[PDB]
Amino acid sequence: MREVISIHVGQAGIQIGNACWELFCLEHGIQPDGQMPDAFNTFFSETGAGKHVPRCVFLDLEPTVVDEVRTGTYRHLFHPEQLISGKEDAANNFARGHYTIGKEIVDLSLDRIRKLADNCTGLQGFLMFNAVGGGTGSGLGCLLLERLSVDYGKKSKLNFCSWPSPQVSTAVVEPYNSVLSTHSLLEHTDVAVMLDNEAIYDICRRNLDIERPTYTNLNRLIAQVISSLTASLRFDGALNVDVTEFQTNLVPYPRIHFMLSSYAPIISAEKAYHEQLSVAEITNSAFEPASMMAKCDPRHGKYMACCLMYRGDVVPKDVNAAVATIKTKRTIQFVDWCPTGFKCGINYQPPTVVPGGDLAKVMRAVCMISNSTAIAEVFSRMDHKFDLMYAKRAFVHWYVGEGMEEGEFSEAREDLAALEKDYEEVGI
Amino acid sequence: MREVISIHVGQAGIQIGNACWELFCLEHGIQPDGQMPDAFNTFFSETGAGKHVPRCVFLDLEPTVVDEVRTGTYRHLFHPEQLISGKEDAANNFARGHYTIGKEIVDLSLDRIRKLADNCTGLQGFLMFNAVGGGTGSGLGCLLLERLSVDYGKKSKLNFCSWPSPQVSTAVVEPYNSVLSTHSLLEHTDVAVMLDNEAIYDICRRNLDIERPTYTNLNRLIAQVISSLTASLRFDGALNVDVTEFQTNLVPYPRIHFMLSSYAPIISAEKAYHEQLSVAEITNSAFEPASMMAKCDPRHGKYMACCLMYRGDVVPKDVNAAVATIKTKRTIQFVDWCPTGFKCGINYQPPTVVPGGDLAKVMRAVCMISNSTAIAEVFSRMDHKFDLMYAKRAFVHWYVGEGMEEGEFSEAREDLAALEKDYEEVGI
Amino acid sequence: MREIVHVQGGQCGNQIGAKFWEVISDEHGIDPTGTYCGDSDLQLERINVFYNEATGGRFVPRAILMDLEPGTMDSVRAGPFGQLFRPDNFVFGQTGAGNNWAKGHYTEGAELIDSVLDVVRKEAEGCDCLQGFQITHSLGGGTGSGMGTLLISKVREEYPDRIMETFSVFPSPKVSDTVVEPYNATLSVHQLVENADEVQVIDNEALYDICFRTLKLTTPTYGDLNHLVSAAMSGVTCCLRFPGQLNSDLRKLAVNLIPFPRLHFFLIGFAPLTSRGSQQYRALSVPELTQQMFDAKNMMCASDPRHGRYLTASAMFRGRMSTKEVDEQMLNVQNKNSSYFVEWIPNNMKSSVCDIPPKGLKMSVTFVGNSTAIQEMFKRVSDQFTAMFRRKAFLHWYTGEGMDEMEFTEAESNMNDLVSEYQQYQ
Repeated sequence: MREVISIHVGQAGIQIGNACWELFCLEHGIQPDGQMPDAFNTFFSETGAGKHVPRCVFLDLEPTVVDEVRTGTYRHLFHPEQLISGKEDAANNFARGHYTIGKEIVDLSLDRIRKLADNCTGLQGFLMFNAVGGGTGSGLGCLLLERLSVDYGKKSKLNFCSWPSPQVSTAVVEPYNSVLSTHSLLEHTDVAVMLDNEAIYDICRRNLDIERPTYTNLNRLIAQVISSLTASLRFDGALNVDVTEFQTNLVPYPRIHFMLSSYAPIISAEKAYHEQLSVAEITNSAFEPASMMAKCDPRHGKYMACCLMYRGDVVPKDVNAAVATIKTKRTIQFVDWCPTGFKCGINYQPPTVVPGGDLAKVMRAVCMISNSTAIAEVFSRMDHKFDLMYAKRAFVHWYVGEGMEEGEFSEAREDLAALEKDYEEVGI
Repeated sequence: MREVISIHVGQAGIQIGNACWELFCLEHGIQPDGQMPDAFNTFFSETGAGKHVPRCVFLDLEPTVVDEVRTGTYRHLFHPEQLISGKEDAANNFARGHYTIGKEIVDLSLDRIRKLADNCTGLQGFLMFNAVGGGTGSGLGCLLLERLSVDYGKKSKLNFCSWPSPQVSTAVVEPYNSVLSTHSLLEHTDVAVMLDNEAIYDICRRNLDIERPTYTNLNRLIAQVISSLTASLRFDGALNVDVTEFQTNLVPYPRIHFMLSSYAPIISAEKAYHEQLSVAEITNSAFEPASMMAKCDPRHGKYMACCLMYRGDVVPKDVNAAVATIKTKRTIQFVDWCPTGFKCGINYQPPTVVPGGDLAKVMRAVCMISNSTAIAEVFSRMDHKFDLMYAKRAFVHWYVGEGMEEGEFSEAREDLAALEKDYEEVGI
Repeated sequence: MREIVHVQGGQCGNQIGAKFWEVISDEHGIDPTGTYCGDSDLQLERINVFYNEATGGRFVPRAILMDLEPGTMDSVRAGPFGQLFRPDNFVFGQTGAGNNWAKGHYTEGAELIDSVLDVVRKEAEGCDCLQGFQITHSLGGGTGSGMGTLLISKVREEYPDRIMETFSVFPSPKVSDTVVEPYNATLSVHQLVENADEVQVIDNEALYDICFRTLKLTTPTYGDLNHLVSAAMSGVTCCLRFPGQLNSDLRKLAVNLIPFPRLHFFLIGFAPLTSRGSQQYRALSVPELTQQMFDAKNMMCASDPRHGRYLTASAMFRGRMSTKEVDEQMLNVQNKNSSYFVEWIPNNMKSSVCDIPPKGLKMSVTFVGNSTAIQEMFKRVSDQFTAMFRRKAFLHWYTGEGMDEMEFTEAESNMNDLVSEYQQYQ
């Protein structure tokens, strides 16, 4: 009836999707088999005698990460044809994922998406997970988006991009992949949320006090954000928000759809014991610049629009009291042309904790998605790094020899230059 | 009262019949001896003290296929003179099976058929099972159909042909055998269904995920189609049809009685766990072109008439809703002069599973028998391959020296040429 | 049921046939005493194809041993599995045709042929209804090539409609025993083209190549070479003796192989063939097996198949195996090796599955292929024949015993046209 389709492309998309689907199964109480011992209808189908199968597709060109899902604990939760694998990796090349090897797998991907989308009309939208710095997450991610745009025009397309960090890279050619992806996700994505790796690293180091987390601890935190985003579709609330109403409330002009994230509280079991988790204080911690999930300080930006999703035993009077304090605070500033810069949502169902995970059971939480003009700096840093790389034509022979022509570098650079000037003109 | 007589000619006929009669015995709950510990009366005869003998004849010139039935588990199921054996093989020669070693076995076969048909007059018709590409399946198939046409003139005669595949043949003389058989199947059978071997190979590869199927797993799938075809004669249903009303509903013109098959769902224990098997979805999979069981893509043809046999927990309102969805879908083409392109049929008893087989327990299933103009390709490709062989008279001396006259190749070819023009003229 | 009468002619035919009865008796589980052992029904259900009940429980082969010299038939009797044959089925000769085709066919063979015709009629007519004959002989010698082919002519006239399969070893290409090879070979072929239904070619030099390069045997005797030929001879009659998923008799193979009646000369191959060292290292599966089957290094005729086209070929597989891999690999070879198959015959390959593999192996195949690469041997032995005939070398050991000059010219004409007809479809 009302559902959303999840697309996971690349290694980062799959492993974040693995943590996302573990949380979704546990919160709705279905086992790894898929049988529980109409709230689940937005994420799970019905298959015969009480079995539920997720509405997701797993796409990678390299088989190693999808084989290990297919042989793990969750073998029979997923449909065997929803896990699509290639033969050879894109190997950190946008050109490989887009032109050379990418086209052989997109046909199989569109067949699965069409069969999953035709079950009911009033399909709410598509949630895409990808890594911008990778090969197949960037290349094949773009290629899927042209074909989705031509077929399913009016349907909303939300993207959760694992953006490259300011300092940490784990790739050398990723400034090339990032600028090429950002050009092509301007015209193919309705709402893009930036998730940065070092932002989750330092959030886990100060808040949860874990000195050595890994990628699986990053993915639990990402899963909590997505669960809080789509909580209003799944459960009843006092003031619910739909996914089509995010783009109405957070996108002022078509080219500005790059938003941050924040989640609060993320506190461990030893710290939750001592905190009164009031609605006023969890919303203060949400707007704190050190608790943001993109590593982009909003103090040198102006907030254009902000969306607050409260979840748990939150009364609407404490929301109004808390958001008034934020508006009056002077270190956080709003843009002049947007006087009412808030969208509030309250949901009843408290956040579910995974056993053996590192978050604590909390009675209420906030997820914040905010559009700001601070995104000028995150494009400016790659604009510096891309210009350094391209000035004496390094690593270009890998792209040019593989099937893309020289000049898509130039077109992508000027499009990013146009985006920088657009953010500057809005903030005046 | 009302019964049907099964004739199995050739090696393929016998081994398909072995799978067919193993399914029929388990569905009516009779033991291999033939005694159960009047719905079954359409396939089995009463013979004294609760004991049931099948109404079938096994005819082959080779003893090596029938002797294993005589010595197998089902020794005393069959009456010993229902299993008729010759001495020497037809050896992939139509001329051998029709002229030379033909007359010694057909006289004994007609004696058994007459004794089996005179028990309860009002019998429904004849089922013939044969391989078109073989020697005795094609040669003796003509001779027995000629003799049955002269004796039982007003009778229904259904033929299940294991037609040769486009690419895989496992003989060389099959362009000669197939064109010569179709000349004698045009004037002497009433309804012919084409089954292809590599069609069932690829069905078992994608739907059951068996990469190495034997002849036994093809024959189980054929047995399930025939059981679902004759389920209305054996059991009570909401809307039943017998074999006489197939001709009224599927054959628009006297020469056009070539039919395809599809069966859905064919799912293993891995897939039955995760699918809902709703009436809407199993009928969508029935019309899917890669689930057809003849290797003849119906996208480039027009459906002349279609007959759907639902079996199981099927309500008639979901049938009407599901057939309406098919009509509104634009990827199928119906012919303009057949508006009422569908015959529906509902039976109550769910399809039976052989223990230790490869199918799973399904609650409802569909068997589809369709007449289409896509059959022009399956006869034109065989028309081409006969042209290549006969271009300089390869393998002809085995036929012509051994009893048939040069010119019967030419007469059979012009008959097939007439059939090609007939399919083209109807589709306009 | 269906019955094959075995005839073994010449020294080569007797020693290759002696090992054939060793391999068939072991496969059916017959003790050299003639008793059955092995308590399995499938072994005994089709035994009348090669054996006869003797009302004492024992099984005697339907085999006729024929030679013009008493030496080598005594050796077959004295060996193991030599007491199996009926003593009356041995027909001696006393003097012996000293490597002379003329004396084997015209003079010395003539006073013995009435006696061998008596014994072959006694065994042939004694059952219900016969299926065929099988004859094993050599086309280099005197009694195997001369009086062996005389028997072929006489038994074709008596039984015109029955098949007649002959396992003939040809002269070796490079180095030769029995210096009058091309005289014996050419004189035998021209009336074996008109009297034999299917003819399967073996070369000794191909067998030596197999035993060096594949089997890696250091000292291959004639015992080991005959064992290889016997393995292939058992594979062609697998379907008669055991049940199968896709059955194919000898006449089924004949109709599927020979497009025109003049050309019925076949190449034989066997797989798998691994050394003792490499037995435990090798993959036994259908795709590997078809690759060893279509190798020049595995064919039992020393004529390279890549120089011609396979007109049609057939593969008799044995063992419990899946029929899609039996189908798809035969499609795979026609797509990959497009140039080595003829174009006006679609789907040139024939497949057959017999369910009982040979002892010790899980899976085996015998390959019979009708190739136009067999014209390389017919050209070669024609040139050797024409070299010697122009100068009339060694001719008066044929001319002297009643074979005139014109039949040599007829033999060359009847075999040069066979070379030309293979070129016609090349």
